Amino acid sequence: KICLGHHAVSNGTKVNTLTERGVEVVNATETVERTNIPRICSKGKRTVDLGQCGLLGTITGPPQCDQFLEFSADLIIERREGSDVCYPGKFVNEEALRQILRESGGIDKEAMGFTYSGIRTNGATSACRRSGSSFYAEMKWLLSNTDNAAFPQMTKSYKNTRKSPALIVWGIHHSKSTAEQTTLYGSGNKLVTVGSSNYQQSFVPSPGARPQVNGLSSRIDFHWLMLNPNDTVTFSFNGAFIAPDRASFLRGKSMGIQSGVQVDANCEGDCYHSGGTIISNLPFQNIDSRAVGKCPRYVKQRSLLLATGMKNVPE
Amino acid sequence: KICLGHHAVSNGTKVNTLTERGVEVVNATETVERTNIPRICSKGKRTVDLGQCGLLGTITGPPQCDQFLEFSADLIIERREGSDVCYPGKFVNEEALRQILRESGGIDKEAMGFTYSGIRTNGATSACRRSGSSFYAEMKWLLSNTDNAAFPQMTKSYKNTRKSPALIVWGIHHSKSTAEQTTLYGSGNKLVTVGSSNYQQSFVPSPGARPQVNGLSSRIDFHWLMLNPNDTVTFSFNGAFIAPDRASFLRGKSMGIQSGVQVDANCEGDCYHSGGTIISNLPFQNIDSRAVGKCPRYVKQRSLLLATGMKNVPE
Amino acid sequence: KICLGHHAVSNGTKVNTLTERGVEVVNATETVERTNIPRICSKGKRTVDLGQCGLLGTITGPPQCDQFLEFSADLIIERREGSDVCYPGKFVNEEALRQILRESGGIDKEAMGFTYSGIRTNGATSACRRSGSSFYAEMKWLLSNTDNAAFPQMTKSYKNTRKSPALIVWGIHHSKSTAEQTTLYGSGNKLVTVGSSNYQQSFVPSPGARPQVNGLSSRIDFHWLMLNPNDTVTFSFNGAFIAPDRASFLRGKSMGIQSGVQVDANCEGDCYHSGGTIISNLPFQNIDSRAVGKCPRYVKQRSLLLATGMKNVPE
Amino acid sequence: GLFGAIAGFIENGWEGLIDGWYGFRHQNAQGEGTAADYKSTQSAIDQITGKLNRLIEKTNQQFELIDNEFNEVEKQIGNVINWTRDSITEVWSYNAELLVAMENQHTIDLADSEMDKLYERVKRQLRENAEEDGTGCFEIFHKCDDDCMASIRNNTYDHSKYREEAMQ
Amino acid sequence: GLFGAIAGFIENGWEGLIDGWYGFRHQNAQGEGTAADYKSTQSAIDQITGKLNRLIEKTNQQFELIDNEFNEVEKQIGNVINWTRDSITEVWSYNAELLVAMENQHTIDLADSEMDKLYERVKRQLRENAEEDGTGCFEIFHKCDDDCMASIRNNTYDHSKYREEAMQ
Amino acid sequence: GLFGAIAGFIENGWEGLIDGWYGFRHQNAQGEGTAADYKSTQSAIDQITGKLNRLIEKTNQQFELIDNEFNEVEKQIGNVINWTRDSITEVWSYNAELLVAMENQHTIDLADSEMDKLYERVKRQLRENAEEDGTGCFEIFHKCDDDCMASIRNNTYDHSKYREEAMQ
Ligand SMILES: *[C@@H]1O[C@H](CO)[C@@H](O[C@@H]2O[C@H](CO)[C@@H](O[C@@H]3O[C@H](CO)[C@@H](O)[C@H](O)[C@@H]3O)[C@H](O)[C@H]2NC(C)=O)[C@H](O)[C@H]1NC(C)=O
Ligand SMILES: *[C@@H]1O[C@H](CO)[C@@H](O[C@@H]2O[C@H](CO)[C@@H](O[C@@H]3O[C@H](CO)[C@@H](O)[C@H](O)[C@@H]3O)[C@H](O)[C@H]2NC(C)=O)[C@H](O)[C@H]1NC(C)=O
Ligand SMILES: *[C@@H]1O[C@H](CO)[C@@H](O[C@@H]2O[C@H](CO)[C@@H](O[C@@H]3O[C@H](CO)[C@@H](O)[C@H](O)[C@@H]3O)[C@H](O)[C@H]2NC(C)=O)[C@H](O)[C@H]1NC(C)=O
Ligand SMILES: *[C@@H]1O[C@H](CO)[C@@H](O)[C@H](O)[C@H]1NC(C)=O
Ligand SMILES: *[C@@H]1O[C@H](CO)[C@@H](O)[C@H](O)[C@H]1NC(C)=O
Ligand SMILES: *[C@@H]1O[C@H](CO)[C@@H](O)[C@H](O)[C@H]1NC(C)=O
Ligand SMILES: *[C@@H]1O[C@H](CO)[C@@H](O)[C@H](O)[C@H]1NC(C)=O
Ligand SMILES: *[C@@H]1O[C@H](CO)[C@@H](O)[C@H](O)[C@H]1NC(C)=O
Ligand SMILES: *[C@@H]1O[C@H](CO)[C@@H](O)[C@H](O)[C@H]1NC(C)=O
Repeated sequence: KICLGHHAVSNGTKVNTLTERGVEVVNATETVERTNIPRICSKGKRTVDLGQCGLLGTITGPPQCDQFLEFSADLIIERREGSDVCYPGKFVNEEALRQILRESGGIDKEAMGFTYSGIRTNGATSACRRSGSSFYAEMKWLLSNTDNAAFPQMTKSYKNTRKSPALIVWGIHHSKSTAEQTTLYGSGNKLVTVGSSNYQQSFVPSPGARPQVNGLSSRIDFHWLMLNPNDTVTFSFNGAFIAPDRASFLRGKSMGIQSGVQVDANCEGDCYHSGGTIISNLPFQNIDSRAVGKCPRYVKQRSLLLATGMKNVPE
Repeated sequence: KICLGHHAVSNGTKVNTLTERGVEVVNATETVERTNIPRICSKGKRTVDLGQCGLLGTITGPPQCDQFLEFSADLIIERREGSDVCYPGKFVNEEALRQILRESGGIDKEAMGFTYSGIRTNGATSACRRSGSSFYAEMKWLLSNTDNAAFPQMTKSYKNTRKSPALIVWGIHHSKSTAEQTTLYGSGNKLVTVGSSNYQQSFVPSPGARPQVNGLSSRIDFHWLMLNPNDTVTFSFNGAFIAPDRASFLRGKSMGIQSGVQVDANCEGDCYHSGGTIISNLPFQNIDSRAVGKCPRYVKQRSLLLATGMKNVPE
Repeated sequence: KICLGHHAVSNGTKVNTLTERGVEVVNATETVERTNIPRICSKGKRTVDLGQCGLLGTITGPPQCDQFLEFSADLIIERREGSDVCYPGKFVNEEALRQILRESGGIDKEAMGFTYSGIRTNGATSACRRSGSSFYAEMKWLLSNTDNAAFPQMTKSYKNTRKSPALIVWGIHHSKSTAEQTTLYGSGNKLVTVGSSNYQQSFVPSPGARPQVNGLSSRIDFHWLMLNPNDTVTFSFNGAFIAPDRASFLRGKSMGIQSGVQVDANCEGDCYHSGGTIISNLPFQNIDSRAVGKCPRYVKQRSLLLATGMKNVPE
Repeated sequence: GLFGAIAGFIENGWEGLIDGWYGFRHQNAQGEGTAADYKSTQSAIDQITGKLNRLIEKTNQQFELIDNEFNEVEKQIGNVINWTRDSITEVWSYNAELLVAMENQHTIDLADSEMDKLYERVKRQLRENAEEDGTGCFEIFHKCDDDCMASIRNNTYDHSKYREEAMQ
Repeated sequence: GLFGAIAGFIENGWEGLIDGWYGFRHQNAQGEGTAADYKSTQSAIDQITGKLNRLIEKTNQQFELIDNEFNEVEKQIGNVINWTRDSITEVWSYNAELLVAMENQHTIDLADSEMDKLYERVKRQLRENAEEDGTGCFEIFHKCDDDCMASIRNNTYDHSKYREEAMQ
Repeated sequence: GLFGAIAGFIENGWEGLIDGWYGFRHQNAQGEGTAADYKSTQSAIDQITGKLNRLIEKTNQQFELIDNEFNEVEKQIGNVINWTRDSITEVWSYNAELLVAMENQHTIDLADSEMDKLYERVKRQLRENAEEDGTGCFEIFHKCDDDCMASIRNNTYDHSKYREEAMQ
């Protein structure tokens, strides 16, 4: 006599189908990745670990960013201990600027060529310490020559003679009081107008007490624009103005992540989250819905078993 | 002789398949929910029906919100007749603030401890009536002691000594004219600076005629920030400033809806829209694409019939 | 003897399935559209090709838009050479305003009825040339009667007596210097307050040097609001104010595209991109992910062949 | 269906078959009778019910308000939200349509399959004692009384017991 | 396919079969002939056409511009829009790929199924008068002239009429 | 499965079948033996591997950060982003669940199909020399030694060679 049959095993794997839940098959395989590598796998990639340098700091240059003023990178890592500032302050449209810098590939600095007469240009503070009182490396704190002297209305223009847009940053200084502002820049209302070809905006300083951060109750507002090739930016100001010394140009392309784990140049990855790297051939992941890079699609399920063998019918 | 066969009915149900439109099967069932319950089914849920109180009003306290100054809720219902204000005015970033309050679970108020000397603190208007002229219950309208007296530059600071962020609200008063503003706060330009640790912003009042709302051509601009634990907010102002009397702390979690239908504590639901509640075991709904809660997925089709029996082949 | 069989061909078409890549079938058909028509197929549709008129210009009326002050359209085409302005300047929330105008169906203008006394109303410039110096056709450049004369604080109100919202536009003029601004409007700080029922905002002009565009280092800031039926807008100003002469009302519905190709009234289409029209019965397209209208879904694949015949097994 | 039984070589269904999905209709000297087969019926029923249990599964994801019906949010962010919501609706309408169409094809095909499994089961019971007529019937080449029919229906029919007569 | 006819126990197709999808190729004393079966062919054709009619359905949803090709919108809202649009593209590319792959599997399998339905139909017509050779052919154990073949193709073949000879 | 072999008229699998997915278990005067059929096994294996190759395909689309874990972005744009991301997650969780369920149904059904193709293949080899017992076995009505069994397994069994004895 001759008989036809099929194989089976003592312990199969249960899977789900359209018509039944928990059908046992001879073998199955996982489609959802749960295994994380708790490092930033960066083998083969120009990596910049900003550490204590905040990403926006690379444009203005507080001391913690001196090593990063012209960085070049394929992968940019922000750290939780990063600070963008030394003299307290904050950027306008800060997140827009971060997203531009995360994908820039790094920055290339170039002097914009502003010269001054009739003012001081060496404003410094003990909050930006470089073996003494200093300031942002890419900026110039413009002052009256002497206390309460009038800050002359002045005009400074810069033409982007290069072929890619120029990142221009300036600052508005808000002293701790109306009285302190007059010693720095002279009395009266002070105004800074910014205009180019696709941008126009005015700024007036706002002196007043603020909570003391880094010993100071004053703050600097940092503003920026992208200046197109062959376009000109013109600054008209009469005080409380932190002038740009260099413009920034974007090098190419990169990606930025925010992580709390070490760099590992011995693993290779393309999908990152704050806890490390997702290295997987699987189409789905249940690790972090905010992972970035080239990633498996985040799904809410921890497991989706795909049958790789026939139904298991044991004896 | 012996014959095999299958069942049939006189009136089957037509469904669609991959290869054919309008195939008749013995039985089918609907997958798209169209039946609405025209009430807010709230059985089992701490519900707050704001009625004439606007959600933002619960922070500042116009008369219509006196009963809601420290509400607690799992479900918050805004009504079309709700008003956030008594003295005319509007919030900056109002929708951001509404979304925070809809999911807060309610608010817990606490005095911030500001004391004043050399000014009036009892500014009132007949637009905020409580058995006479009154004001926002959570605010203080700061004035010069007498007409045209100078409002002294003043500084008030508050430290969040609690463990969750503090919602701080203040107001900028724009009188109907430059002349009216000087009687309230003294002449000259007036400035209010707001600073904390992650926030910095200045405000100058703008007197002028506005259309008369509630009898007034003046308005109050309400501003807010969230103050982190152990962080400090400092107000520097010299007039036209509506000071906060209490800070708000979020209780937990909730959901907010906007409805025009009554509350029913005898039906249970988790998917709400302005016309009522969607209670359904079906995976899809064709009722309202803006439904919120735990909902069937909105689809454009009114009907998608799923076959639950074999093809119907009658005689 | 009798034999059963099936057909085959010498050259079949390879397709993909769930279990195999590159299976040969007797016939297959493409599901992804790659063929583009390099024209704006507009047969049957009231079309407005703005050409050198910028869409926002249709509200304020620089010379290039004189023919478009009350246009009516189902399809609105913006061109790369379009300009919204003559006297240099830019709109606040410009893109929000463009999206409103792209779907408006056109605009219907109506005089708002402002009358003036004690000022000039005929401000003109050689940048808005109509057989000489002119200005925006829908605006009025308000000036002091003579140089340095004080611009009187003034109030102008307009009630929307119609049944749909009124688009109100005004402008803030920033002269090239503080000195030029005083000749136009008199000395001192100048303020314009805008208030209605759901809007309140103040503006102060910012004189200063800006790069010269169209010969001018001055600029005009154009602002707008939508005024609800039976609601009133009130302007309080003392100079540097470009007043609206007419309000705009939206005609109905339309769609707006941005194109660089000619109009063809002999092809019919409903899916447009900058390079032309996608006319297809296919469910997917690989032409432009930013196509608008009624479109096939954009997909990254250039080809997805759907089997329309059996497996091809040749001899 | 794919298995060419239901609406295939079996000509139509039985409106008098009210106690099951599939069954036997017999004729012998004692007359005609019709009875339902429980096992095939319950297999089909169990599979359709499993499909239903999948489809009435609760979404446990909460979504909150991101715009405003009483006070419209700013136009640009509102246009972004409307476009996003309309794109998601596009996706879910497509998924619902495809899901139901695919599931209906498979339900119809699965019911077709259970009919064929029952037919072949009976065929294999009857061995060389019957011939198929092509309409879902087995011509029985031996006397088959009501008990004989009952044994076919409940799988106790011994083909050997009738083998001698039937071939003859 | 799932039914192991096409590209299965039937060895290959007929490039000379130009008037239908499936057919009969006969041999008798009068010679050989090939003719197409219309019913099976049209069943397969009708099913593939139904699939096509589903796929060429018009999306009646209008989408409007939410960014700007000439004057880029603000960076942050632009990054949100680009990400949303790229996510939707991810979803629709996945759906298109899956849809076509699934539909192609089912089309191939359905064509395989129609071949088997035709083969079994003929088998059931011929009853005990023929034997299958395993290649899609029925060895006929009686003289079957051109009219006899034609009656098999159009379902008028009476197995009884030849029963006596064929078993013999 | 849809083909009512595996977990169908074939009662259970063979845990001793360790060299293939499907096979033959014979009994004759020389004893019993079990061997695997390679062709059917590899067909099933090739089809499951093709499915796997589809599923381990790399997404070549890059997505970048649109919010901030260290410094939360503004609340409203953050609520729009969270809602968009949660909606996409809804869609991909649905797609993953549906994909695996559908693929598992088809994998089970395809394995069922290969078993039936092998059974019918053997049936067609054996012609009138055997009868099916209804459990996946063919009762052989002639002496079938180990070489005779081997010829059935590798398709060299000549039914004519035994035809005379077996019918007898
Ligand atoms: C985003 O889409 C919503 C719709 O889902 C738009 O809000 C809707 O706006 C329309 C007018 O454009 C309103 O239609 C009106 O309906 C009422 C009847 O209830 C009546 O006044 C008229 O029949 C009129 O057509 C509709 O009520 C309103 N719905 C909601 C839920 O807001 C909204 O405008 C879109 N967003 C943006 C920024 O445009
Ligand atoms: C969102 O995505 C769009 C693309 O879909 C980005 O706009 C695109 O920006 C790139 C540069 O980043 C432009 O590329 C350029 O193409 C032209 C050739 O036509 C030429 O100048 C160079 O080859 C250059 O690579 C592209 O034209 C442009 N396309 C569109 C439709 O705008 C946009 O930047 C992204 N949004 C944000 C906020 O970044
Ligand atoms: C959009 O969603 C994200 C979550 O995906 C929200 O950010 C998350 O905010 C929650 C609080 O609302 C944070 O939870 C906290 O987790 C830490 C443990 O790591 C601890 O402090 C507590 O357990 C607390 O629950 C969570 O860390 C944070 N995650 C991320 C990635 O930001 C965010 O608030 C949402 N957006 C908006 C605008 O609300
Ligand atoms: C079971 O499945 C996985 C994935 O297909 C495979 O790697 C593994 O080797 C398989 N094991 C057996 C015994 O088939
Ligand atoms: C910029 O100006 C120079 C003239 O000095 C010209 O040659 C160049 O092509 C211009 N580039 C662009 C992008 O306009
Ligand atoms: C028809 O289908 C629905 C849903 O499966 C069910 O509730 C109803 O009882 C069914 N009726 C019959 C007669 O099967
Ligand atoms: C806040 O400060 C107190 C010291 O008074 C400290 O004990 C507490 O841990 C601090 N909390 C945080 C969140 O920094
Ligand atoms: C092949 O398929 C396409 C689309 O179904 C059809 O238009 C064409 O006529 C077909 N050709 C043949 C020979 O079947
Ligand atoms: C506007 O006011 C008039 C009274 O003059 C009234 O008849 C009309 O109904 C009002 N319309 C709305 C929309 O309030």
